[PDB]
Amino acid sequence: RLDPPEAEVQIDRLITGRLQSLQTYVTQQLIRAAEIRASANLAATKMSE
Amino acid sequence: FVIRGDEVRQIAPGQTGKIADYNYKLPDDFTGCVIAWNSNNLDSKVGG
Repeated sequence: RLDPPEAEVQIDRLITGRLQSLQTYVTQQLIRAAEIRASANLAATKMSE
Repeated sequence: FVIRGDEVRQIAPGQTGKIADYNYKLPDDFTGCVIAWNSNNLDSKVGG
């Protein structure tokens, strides 16, 4: 729909959006990973004790 | 080279134009300067 010299601008905006979403998703993810891992250690101790 | 003054703007990087389309095109990321001036007196013969 657009010639090269302006198409990257539209592409560039999309890159920012999708990349930002990944950070939000990934950043959100490992926080839960820490929580569950913290929960896992609690479970492991309960199993042991 | 010599070109009609109207197509002077065509040579702009990333800008289309008959000259740009198939004659000669700068890269979109050209670095440098475009220097031109009227050559009517020097390059306009009464006979063409």
